[PDB]
Amino acid sequence: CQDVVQDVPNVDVQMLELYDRMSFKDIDGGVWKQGWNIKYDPLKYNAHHKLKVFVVPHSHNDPGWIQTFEEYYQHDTKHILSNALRHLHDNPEMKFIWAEISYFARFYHDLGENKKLQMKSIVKNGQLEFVTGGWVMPDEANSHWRNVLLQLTEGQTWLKQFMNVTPTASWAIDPFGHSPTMPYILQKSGFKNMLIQRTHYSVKKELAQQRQLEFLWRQIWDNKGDTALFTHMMPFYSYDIPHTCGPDPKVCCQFDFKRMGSFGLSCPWKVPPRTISDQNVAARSDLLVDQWKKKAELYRTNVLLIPLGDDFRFKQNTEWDVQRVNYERLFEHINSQAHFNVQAQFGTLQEYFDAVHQAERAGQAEFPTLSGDFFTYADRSDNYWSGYYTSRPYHKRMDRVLMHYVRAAEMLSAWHSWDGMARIEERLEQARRELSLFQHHDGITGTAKTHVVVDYEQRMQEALKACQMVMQQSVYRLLTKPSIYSPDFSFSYFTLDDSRWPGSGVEDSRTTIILGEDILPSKHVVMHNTLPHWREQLVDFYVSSPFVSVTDLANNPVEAQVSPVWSWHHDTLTKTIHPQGSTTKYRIIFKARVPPMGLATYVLTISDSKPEHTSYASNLLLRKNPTSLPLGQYPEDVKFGDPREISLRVGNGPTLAFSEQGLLKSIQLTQDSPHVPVHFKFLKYGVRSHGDRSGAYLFLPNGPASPVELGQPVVLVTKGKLESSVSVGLPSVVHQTIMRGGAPEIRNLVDIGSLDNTEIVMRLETHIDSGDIFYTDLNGLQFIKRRRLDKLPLQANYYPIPSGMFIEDANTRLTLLTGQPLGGSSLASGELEIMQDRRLASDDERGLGQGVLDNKPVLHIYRLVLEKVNNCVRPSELHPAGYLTSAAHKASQSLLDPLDKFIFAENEWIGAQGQFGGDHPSAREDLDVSVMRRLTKSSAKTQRVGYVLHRTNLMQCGTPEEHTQKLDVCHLLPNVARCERTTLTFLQNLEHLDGMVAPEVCPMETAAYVSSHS
Ligand SMILES: *[C@@H]1[C@@H](N)[C@H](CO)[C@@H](O)[C@H](O)[C@@H]1O
Ligand SMILES: [Zn+2]
Repeated sequence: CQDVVQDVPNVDVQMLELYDRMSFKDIDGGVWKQGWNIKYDPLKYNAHHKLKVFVVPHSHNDPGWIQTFEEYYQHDTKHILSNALRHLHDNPEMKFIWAEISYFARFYHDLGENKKLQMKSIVKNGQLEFVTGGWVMPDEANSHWRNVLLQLTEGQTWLKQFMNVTPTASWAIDPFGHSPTMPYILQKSGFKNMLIQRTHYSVKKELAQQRQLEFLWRQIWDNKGDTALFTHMMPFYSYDIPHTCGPDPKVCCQFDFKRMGSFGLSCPWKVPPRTISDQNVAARSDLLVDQWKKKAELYRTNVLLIPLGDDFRFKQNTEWDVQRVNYERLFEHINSQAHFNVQAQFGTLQEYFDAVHQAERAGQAEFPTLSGDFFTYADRSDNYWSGYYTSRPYHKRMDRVLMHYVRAAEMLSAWHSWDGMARIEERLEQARRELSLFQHHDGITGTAKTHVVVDYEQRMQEALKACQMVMQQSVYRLLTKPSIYSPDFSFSYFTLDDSRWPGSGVEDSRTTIILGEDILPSKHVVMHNTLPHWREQLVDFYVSSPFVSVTDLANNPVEAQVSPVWSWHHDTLTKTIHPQGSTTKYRIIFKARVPPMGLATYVLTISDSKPEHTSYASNLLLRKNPTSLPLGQYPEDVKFGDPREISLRVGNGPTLAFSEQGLLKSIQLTQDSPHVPVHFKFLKYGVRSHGDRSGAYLFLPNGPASPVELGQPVVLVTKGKLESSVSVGLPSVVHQTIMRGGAPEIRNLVDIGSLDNTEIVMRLETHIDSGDIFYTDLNGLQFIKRRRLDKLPLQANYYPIPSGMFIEDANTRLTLLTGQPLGGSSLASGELEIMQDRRLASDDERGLGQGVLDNKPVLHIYRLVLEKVNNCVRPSELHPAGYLTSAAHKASQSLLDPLDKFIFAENEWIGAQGQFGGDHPSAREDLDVSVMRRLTKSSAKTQRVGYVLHRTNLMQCGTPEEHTQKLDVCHLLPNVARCERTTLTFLQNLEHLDGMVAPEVCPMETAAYVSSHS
């Protein structure tokens, strides 16, 4: 394995280093407003060195944005694809590229048998070429890598089955900035080339100046270069026709032949296109070839890419005719006139890349190496697109919940073949496709119209219910004696209990387990652990009595804690946000021990009084002028006090101190160690009254964030042997700190209400001497070094926080792990901050045509890890990556893939078993089974199961990693006949593995295996 810590890769372009050097000046460059007046040597071209030009027709189709998926399909996309089929069939020289398989699959399954055959034929002959072949063209900022891979796999599996093609060139023209997670996944999925568009206008200029727009994009830690994928960055402001022919959009617009005649479109530069004729073709070709030769100056080969398309183009037969016929007349003239030394024709994306690599192999070009990312994007002036890192945070949190439910449903159902009557495959395909659709760059981004967000939310809710149904059927099968198991595939054997989604303060929908001495004295509950190592996590359930004891199914007692059930309410008289105690339901809390990829059964039993192994939390309400606060049967009276500083410690874990406003102020790691200052604060950003307004995309704050008036908020302290918390009712946020014996859990119930033109930020203030350095993750896969730049505006120093962020000095690190993607920064030494929600009255003029005024309450979750790092082996000061510690990685896993909880639905579970997976290997802590998916239906003679293994890299801190077992996924299921390493989509066998053993992967590497079974 490569060492990803000690050796710094040597690349031509390192984006953090380039950012530190760049001036980011926003100068008027002339017709190319953000570049310069390009010159070329006309003698560059001659009969022996021609420019080869590929004009690549395309249509950008959003699977939800202004319309829903289904509205766009019926009004636009089905007509685009119907006209593509007819025009390409009729015109063999015409070409077209297609990205979004969600739409293509919808279209193809509505075709009659003869039209399916004609479609297969224009794909087989290469006229219609799929690019990327994902379900969508995903967001690259907020998306988890697991869901990027899921949607790629959904689209590519469909294309292999129905079109017998697997794209090797990727096309990503609209996401708002670009991540190196994409070449990471694409290069491990058979790709050879990718194309990107939305990068900072000042990056496009800097790379263009050096002809570094085409580069071998490697990962930031990759010293050897085997991760590298050839990348083409488009040079200009847009992918529309005015910005794709060359640098002068006034000229290029005249070659968008839809902008004349009866289509109702026009050129903003006020020179219309003209029909190409014998009379004008020389004059028109003079201007067009001059644009092409200017664009070709920015690249290193004599092969030029000219996209020809725009949003939902090629909808009408007449548009295909007007574009094709006028371009054919131009090609006929140019190719026939030696003085141009051009060969121009319609082409596809793969044809372009094939021709470039042929030029490279002929010695025309040696391409530069590049590492880094392309965040945060700006398309103009100070208009940085960091708003969408936070917009519609309810759905951003829902994405992470559904990610986990899909993983858990696929894994729990994978252990067996299912009869078709169980409809397992149907439910899992529905859930995979709804989650895949949401990865679209108007889905998870929060940039769609309100009614389209409602469609995404309804789809995801269906997907969650489908996963729940698969999971509970699977648990009943895995834990019922075979002598008894006789399933009804429609029946609910278990209900799922989820404490963190939507959250009881958001939707009070948790099931209360109703126990009674002389009716239902006990209930079985089951925990699932999707991670491939033993886990011992606190779990909670709602129960109808506080007098409840826990056992394992073998009747061994389990230590438990009972806490009241609290909810928070506005008082209209006092404006105070105050807690109310339930007199009817209580929380039972205990430690579940669950095998790797396994199940564990417990029993909850009622008694008439305090049982032997159940303790009761104390509750202190800190508020002047207390009113009484009853808790029904709960045996401990609430205590009252005036606001004051509080300290808590659970187990031998850290001691936390809180302010009289219930906000953290210090962490002490051990009895002996210093009280380390760590302050939580809430601030507000506003919007500019004059000049450019924030909206769903853009973050344009009116200066630094302002302190928020908290008043004298009500603080509730629940102190237990197993779990303690401090909760405070702040304006717009119920803020909780929860302690279970290690890194605290932070929960924010965020309700921005009617606070128009407000962004709520949560900030941490420390004395960590971080300077200008901080670290944020990319897609939950890797941590990238950031440098705060005072030469850029505040909004430019905001980055996506898809799963975590940290600051550190030589001695101390503070990491904040997230259960949802949000925008964040370190705007000063020792600080971290992360946006909670944003409510914007204005549109930001990027096409959505609305602000963000559809906010709803959301429960955000976090872990906060303070650690000493002076004994850790850290990368050198030049390394562009950072790595989590073991504790921070485990804390992230606790947020993203918690234990699943199941409540048995009926009164008696005949044949209940205690455990599943007790002899599953418990793998080393840096290894995950990111995916386990049965790939075959029950009718297949050879069953196939696919696994995606990911090995992260964790900082070595002198703590030797104790006894762990070798995980060979090929031997998890019996009767293995073959084990293959495959592409990550499972579509190509790369290696028939010695001994049917799936080897463990290297740090920072992801591998796919498929086991076949007789
Ligand atoms: C591409 C972009 N023009 C929009 C933002 O400006 C985007 O939200 C939408 O997906 C469109 O296709
Ligand atoms: Zn789009």
